[PDB]
Amino acid sequence: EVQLVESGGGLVKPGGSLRLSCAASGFTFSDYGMNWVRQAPGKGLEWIAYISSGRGNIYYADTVKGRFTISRDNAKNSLYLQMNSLRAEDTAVYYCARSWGYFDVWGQGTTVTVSSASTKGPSVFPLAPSGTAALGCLVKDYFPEPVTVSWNSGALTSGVHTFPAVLQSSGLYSLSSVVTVPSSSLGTQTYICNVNHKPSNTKVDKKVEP
Amino acid sequence: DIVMTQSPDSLAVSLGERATINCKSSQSLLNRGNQKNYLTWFQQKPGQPPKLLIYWASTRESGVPDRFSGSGSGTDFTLTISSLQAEDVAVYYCQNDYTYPLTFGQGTKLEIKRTVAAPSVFIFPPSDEQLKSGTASVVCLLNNFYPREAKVQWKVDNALQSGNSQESVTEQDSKDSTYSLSSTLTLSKADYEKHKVYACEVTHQGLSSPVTKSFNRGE
Repeated sequence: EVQLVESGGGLVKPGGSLRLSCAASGFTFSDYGMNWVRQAPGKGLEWIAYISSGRGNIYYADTVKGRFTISRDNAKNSLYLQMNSLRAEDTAVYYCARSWGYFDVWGQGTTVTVSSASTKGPSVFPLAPSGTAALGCLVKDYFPEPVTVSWNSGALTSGVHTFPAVLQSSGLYSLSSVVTVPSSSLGTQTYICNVNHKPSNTKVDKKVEP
Repeated sequence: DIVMTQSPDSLAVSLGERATINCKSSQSLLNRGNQKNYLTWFQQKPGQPPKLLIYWASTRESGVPDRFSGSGSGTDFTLTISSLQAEDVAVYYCQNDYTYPLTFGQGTKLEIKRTVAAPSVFIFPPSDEQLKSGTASVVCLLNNFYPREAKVQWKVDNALQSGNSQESVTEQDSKDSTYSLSSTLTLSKADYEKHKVYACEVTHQGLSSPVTKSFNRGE
């Protein structure tokens, strides 16, 4: 089976550097042109770098030329992106993509955040319920993105709404996750939101009681 | 650059009906040496890489249902999605594959058009745990409404609030094609404890007049 897997993304300060990697399997890597394509939060796709198979022709988007360099190691079925002189506008999910006149294989992406702000884990607060009731968890003041939220370790999915994170004026993110339930379920069920903030290695389970 | 321009920027189409997304290039995409128009269409859902739908302007990728169809030539291209299904809600992109730099259209958001549905509204006071730390977040939840347009206003002791709230909206629900929305009012703890009535006022096409949910601090 054909697979592409990016790694190396993380938080880095403006002016800093970072190397991304992409490992490939399930096809003859050396026979294909390979690419990096990125997507800033809430924006469209932007192709940024290419390296061909035989001649290794190299093309860059002007936005990264002179700062980013693409390379490949066919013995390791690997593609690299060396990113120097990073700017806030380089914040994005970075995808590895195979091409044959069009991008036909994509990785899941690796996320790069360029900011001077420090990593901070969230505080988790209950949204307590008052024939429909609502309850939830407020996940406040974290950096950088992302946080993930599940309910009852993934067993509760129906009626859940986990909202997109919002950037506060403080430069920290916040989001809420809610669920609607029949009001009679409040006495027969336990509600626990499981919050994970990997950039800070924070894991919290908060029980939500009326 | 070859500049790629999609039309419309967003589109709402009823289940089972036909969706049409247009893409115009600022220059020809026709390869004179193999006669292919190097125009490519992608579908992208949140949290996922884009999925290849059509390449060479009209060739369907393997596994793509035949209800997806690409057409056009020169500088004018069209993606058609017949018999729209809920799984087709996504952002669609066209892309120049002809010459570098490879350029994308700005994307077109396709949603399901369904009947009007008024929200259920809920209000949450801040937790005692949060209050202790110096901050008060008041949350107003709008549940399972359509269309997305809604006005949510905060009133504190009956005075309209400005500048101290932020909203977030979910993607269309897979089962009923509705949206949900949260509005969060943020005050300091000292400020929060100076007021009594906290109200969220919701205006929406599904509601005959605005709906208010409120609580009295300490009650």
